[PDB]
Amino acid sequence: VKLLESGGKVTHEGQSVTLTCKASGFNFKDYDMSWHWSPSGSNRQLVASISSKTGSKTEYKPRIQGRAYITRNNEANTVSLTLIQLRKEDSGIYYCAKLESRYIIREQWGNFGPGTKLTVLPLEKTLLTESGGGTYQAGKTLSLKCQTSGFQFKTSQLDWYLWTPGHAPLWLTGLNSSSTDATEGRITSSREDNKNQIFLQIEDLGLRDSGQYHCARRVGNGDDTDKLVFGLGTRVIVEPRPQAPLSPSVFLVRDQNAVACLIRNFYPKELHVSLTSSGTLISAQNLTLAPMATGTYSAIHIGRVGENDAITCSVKHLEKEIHMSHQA
Amino acid sequence: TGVALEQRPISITRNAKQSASLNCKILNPVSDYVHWYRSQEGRAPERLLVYSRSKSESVPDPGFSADKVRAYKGADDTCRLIVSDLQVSDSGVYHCASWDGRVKVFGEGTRLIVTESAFKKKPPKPIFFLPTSEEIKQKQSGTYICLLEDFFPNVVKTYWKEDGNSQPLDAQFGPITGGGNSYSQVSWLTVKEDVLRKNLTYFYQHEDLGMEPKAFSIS
Ligand SMILES: *[C@@H]1O[C@H](CO)[C@@H](O[C@@H]2O[C@H](CO)[C@@H](O[C@@H]3O[C@H](CO)[C@@H](O)[C@H](O)[C@@H]3O)[C@H](O)[C@H]2NC(C)=O)[C@H](O)[C@H]1NC(C)=O
Ligand SMILES: *[C@@H]1O[C@H](CO)[C@@H](O)[C@H](O)[C@H]1NC(C)=O
Ligand SMILES: *[C@@H]1O[C@H](CO)[C@@H](O)[C@H](O)[C@H]1NC(C)=O
Repeated sequence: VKLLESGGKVTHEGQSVTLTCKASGFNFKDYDMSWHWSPSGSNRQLVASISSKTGSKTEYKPRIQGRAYITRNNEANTVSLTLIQLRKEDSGIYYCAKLESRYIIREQWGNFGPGTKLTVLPLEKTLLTESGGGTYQAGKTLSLKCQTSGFQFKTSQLDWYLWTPGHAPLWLTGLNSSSTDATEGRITSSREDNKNQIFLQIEDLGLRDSGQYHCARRVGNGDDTDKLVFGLGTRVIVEPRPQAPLSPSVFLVRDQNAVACLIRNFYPKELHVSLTSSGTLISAQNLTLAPMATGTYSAIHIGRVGENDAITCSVKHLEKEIHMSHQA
Repeated sequence: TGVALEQRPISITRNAKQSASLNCKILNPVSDYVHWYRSQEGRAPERLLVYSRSKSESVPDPGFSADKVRAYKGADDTCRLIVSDLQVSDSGVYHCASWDGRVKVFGEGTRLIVTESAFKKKPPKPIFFLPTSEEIKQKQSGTYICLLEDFFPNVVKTYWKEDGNSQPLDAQFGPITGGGNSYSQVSWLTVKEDVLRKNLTYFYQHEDLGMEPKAFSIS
């Protein structure tokens, strides 16, 4: 009639899962129930079967013999639960069936449902915990650290990779079972064999050095099929170093449909910009602030107005005050 | 080094249960293998599969099934990753990678966007701002500004070049702002007096443009 299995989730290797199956529309006591498993599609295999009305004959398959337990709730429910030996290969679609003749043979188990999606993900024994992220002034020295766990640290190859949005992941430096690798000058790496830690040291920090730093471990068979196992990484933002307060240069551009207010070479980064047409604010205006390699900030305030209109860009970046106006 | 990975296009947008194909052109290949790593927001980057060239064999990593991710041969130097029956949980940045001895080289990546919503995919509309004489006077330098507005999806790649130098200039890019079906990005480039009055060119790559970039000539 209507069998609806409801269990399964996204768990990790070495977890527990309990699968339920609501059976509606027939006398639950008389008939026996069972659970099936299919890797991705068809080829359903009988993995568990329970007898009639909280029966006495519950038989498991050698696949889950010692980590399974099937039970039934006579209020329209059947439960199968897998123990903490739950690996990744016993993951897929599980179905719920009900048993349902001399010269006419039928299929022993029937009335399957849509199944339930159980996805067990593998659990990595390689643990990498990056620390040392934050905001740094330019010219300072960055020093990152990784706590490693779950592998032979002494004979392992561990690297530092720089992940920045829109850019290709870039290898900075690393270590192996030998002496310093690319460990001369700005980008440097070291290790502490006692606490199983690897370090990164970048000197004379620049704006280009911002990004997400991951320490990575090379695992595999030693050939080009090896993979890199990454940690969550730690984020590093670089700010301009403190310097003398510099007032900005303001300019005004047009493109017959928009207005760009150009604010160049100011410090600190705190300012207020506003674009006015006739004493009022213009339709749209969004600010974009960015620090230059010269050590100061620049900003652009774009808006849209007509070409035969008056507009005024007002810039307040200290005690000082600046107004740029184009008449009609 | 010398190894170079090229991934076109920069972004792929699909609805659920559809399929997606990602390309990886390898120039000067040292390793016989192409690795496909995935970057998802919040979790560490991990490898999906390793494709063997000359064997045309895709070996997925534990946790990924061959009926979900599988690499093939594209052109005579392209590795083609196909991700089928897309769910929202497939969204991420897919990078191809190759070993070069002890160092591993990655591509800039391809963002896969899988949404349960209908989308429009509109191309960027650029407006430019040329340097003013006042700036060249009181700063001895000119600033070019380009505003890409009202594009979807929110993935664009822009760069500036100088006519004859095959290396993009150092410009400033703002974040990709916007929402829904309209995103925008601003970028500006400041050049000196001795670099002014030299024909510039501006490029931007978007999903709604294909694999070739759109070019703009500036003077
Ligand atoms: C352990 O790490 C060290 C340092 O990374 C490795 O030594 C380095 O190996 C690379 C190649 O694997 C050498 O660079 C090569 O130079 C040639 C000539 O320019 C170039 O054609 C290659 O593409 C490559 O760049 C490098 O000289 C060498 N030494 C360094 C960097 O100090 C070592 O192989 C690693 N493995 C061990 C020791 O088992
Ligand atoms: C400013 O942001 C709004 C957000 O809706 C956008 O519509 C507008 O186009 C942006 N301004 C410009 C000049 O693109
Ligand atoms: C720059 O473009 C102009 C187009 O008016 C052309 O006459 C000039 O030759 C170009 N410059 C160079 C160096 O080719």
